[PDB]
Amino acid sequence: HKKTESNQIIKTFSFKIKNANGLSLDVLNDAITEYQNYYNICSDWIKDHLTMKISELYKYIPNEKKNSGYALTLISDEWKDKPMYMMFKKGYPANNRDNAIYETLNTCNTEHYTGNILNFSDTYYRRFGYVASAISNYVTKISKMSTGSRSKNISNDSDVDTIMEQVIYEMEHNGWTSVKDWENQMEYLESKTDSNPNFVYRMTTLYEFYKSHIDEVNSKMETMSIDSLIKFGGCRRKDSKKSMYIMGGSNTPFDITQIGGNSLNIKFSKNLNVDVFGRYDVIKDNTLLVDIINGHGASFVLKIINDEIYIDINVSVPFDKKIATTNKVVGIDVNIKHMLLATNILDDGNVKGYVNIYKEVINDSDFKKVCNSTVMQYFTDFSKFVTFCPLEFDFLFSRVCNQKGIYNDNSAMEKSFSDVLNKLKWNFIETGDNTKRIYIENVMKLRSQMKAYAIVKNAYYKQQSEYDFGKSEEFIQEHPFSNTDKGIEILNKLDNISKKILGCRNNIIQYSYNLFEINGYDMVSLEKLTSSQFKKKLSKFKDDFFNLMIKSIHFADIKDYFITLSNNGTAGVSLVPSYFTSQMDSIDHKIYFVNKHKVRSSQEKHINGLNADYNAARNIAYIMENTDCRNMFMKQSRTDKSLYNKPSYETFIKTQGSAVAKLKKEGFVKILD
RNA sequence: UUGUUGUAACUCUUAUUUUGUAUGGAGUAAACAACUAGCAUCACCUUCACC
DNA sequence: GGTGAAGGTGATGCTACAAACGGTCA
DNA sequence: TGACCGTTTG
Repeated sequence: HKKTESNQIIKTFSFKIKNANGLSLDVLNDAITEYQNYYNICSDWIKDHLTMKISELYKYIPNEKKNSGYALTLISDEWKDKPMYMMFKKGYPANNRDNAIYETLNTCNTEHYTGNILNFSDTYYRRFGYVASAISNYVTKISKMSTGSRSKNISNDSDVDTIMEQVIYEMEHNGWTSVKDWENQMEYLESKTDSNPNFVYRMTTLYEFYKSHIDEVNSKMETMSIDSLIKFGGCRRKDSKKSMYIMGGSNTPFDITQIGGNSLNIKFSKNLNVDVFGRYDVIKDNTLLVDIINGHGASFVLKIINDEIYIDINVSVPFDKKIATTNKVVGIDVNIKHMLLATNILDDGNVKGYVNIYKEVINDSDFKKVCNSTVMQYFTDFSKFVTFCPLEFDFLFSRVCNQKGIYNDNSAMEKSFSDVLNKLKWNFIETGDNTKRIYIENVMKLRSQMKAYAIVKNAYYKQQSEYDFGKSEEFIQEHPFSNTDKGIEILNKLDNISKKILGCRNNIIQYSYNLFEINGYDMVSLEKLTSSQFKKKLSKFKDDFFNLMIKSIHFADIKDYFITLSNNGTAGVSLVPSYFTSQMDSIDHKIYFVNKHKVRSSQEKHINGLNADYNAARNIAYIMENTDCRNMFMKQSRTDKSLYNKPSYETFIKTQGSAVAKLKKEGFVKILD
């Protein structure tokens, strides 16, 4: 837009306020409410005029600004006879759109802007903060607005209705309005050596169709878009997000200066003068770790969290991160049925800083006397390779049964395993080692908090059923269980438990990543779980337990924290396909298709002979440690952009069918019995 | 100990089966790890009332 | 099995300005 | 009058 980043990243730091010179909690809350009200009214105005001629807005510009650059574009022949939503597209000039819409809002004055509570100057608060925020939100809504034409695979060779639908999809989904931009994209595609002619045939055919069919395709696209936007509820602003955004001017006074005691003073314009506690990553012993003094942006955010006022200062900081080599790849099978992070590393006892819980659970005198043969075999198999956070779900359910009074088979080994974990925690407490003790306590706390989350969420469901029963539809649809006092208390408990679960999971992930860094590994591989693949469903309690507590750990987000760690770390993270890692044999690297997930049936083991989780981890590692398999499946990320929160390598496979078709061509297939 | 979050040890305390190996509360206490945030939209899942 | 509300997760997209003009007060 | 800083324009 107006800020450009080159080999750098914009980092936002939230600072807790202290000595707020008149910026009280109630006053800031009222100011935030007024800001949200103004934003909502402007969004409503944008909605009500969204399917309206652009050149009609020219009548709103004041006479003294008729010769302005942006006003001329309003009545220019290119956009003279187009609906207003067309300015929220790549073709239209962004700055002209912003200025023209701001002028229309100011002249119309659909909300009586008499001034805000905090007495910010009008330019920032109105023109730059909320009007610009609303315009940017409507841009991000309209730009990729899919009229409902679902893309289909059999592509060009079909009927004329197919041609129409696919041309609409291709013009819209990537945001095209003009033929010139489309021709520029075709030139870009033809410049690239990697043709991929299968899609190129479709692209060229629909380009040729669009060449001589502009009038009716434009008319039908406009009609479909208008139809979609009539029933659009508008970019409304939620009331549960207490926040306010301000943008300073080019010459505005916005100075941040140290005031001793690891504190900072923020002085913006003339109506803002506050002090902030500081942060351990920006200031350390009165010394600065980031160039916040002379690198901070001109925009800040005032927000309230837990009835505490924060201010967000964002700074452009250098970010030198490269793609990671693959001289030593670590595969991680993220399946949380038994453990949390399976790994393809054999545990020979020479992994520096690694504690194997499974190794010292099967070597515990008290545990041997209780665990049956099958579980003992499970734990002997797991202990042979590196693994993290033993998370036996049936064990948590047995604990739930113990609490609820229902007998369960695993009850004795529950106490046994917990006693082993506590013994490990105390051994590491007395030994003085910090990281291992942190890991052990995090595993124990996470195990307890998943059960707590399940209990509290089941109680939430039961209480919602109790309160909602026998009431009118209007009464419950306007006064839901979420916003009542009992509901808000329950959701507060849920949020606390969720935060603690996320914290323990992040600590475990960081421990694993530190282990990988110390051991000399260079690359980390995970499945690209775009969403929870297990998100679909007396034993109803067990099923709900398992499902909601899959959802609680942020099962698909576990990779995201791995990339977050890789940002400042020295090991890269890749997202490999999640369609066939659990089915590939790891000896000959082939696939059993004749597929079906029921391969892992014999005592939690694979037909190959190795353990199922170990097999999947080995497959995930192999996807990246072999050049051929990477080139087949794995596309290196763009090194010209920023690698912050971006994998070093990532898949271009979007469905199971494409993957299974891709395997067959080069081999990698076998037949089951 | 200069922010948020997760993780200790130690001394008390009702309360909580709407966190019973855990949490709220009071006191004390230290090292180690992460932290790009805001706003809007879309998709999906779950629960609940209804048929 | 869907229609509505709520909760949440996951993904996406804009955005975090630069330079010039003009009002005002020492 | 020049010098901050709120306002207007790409």
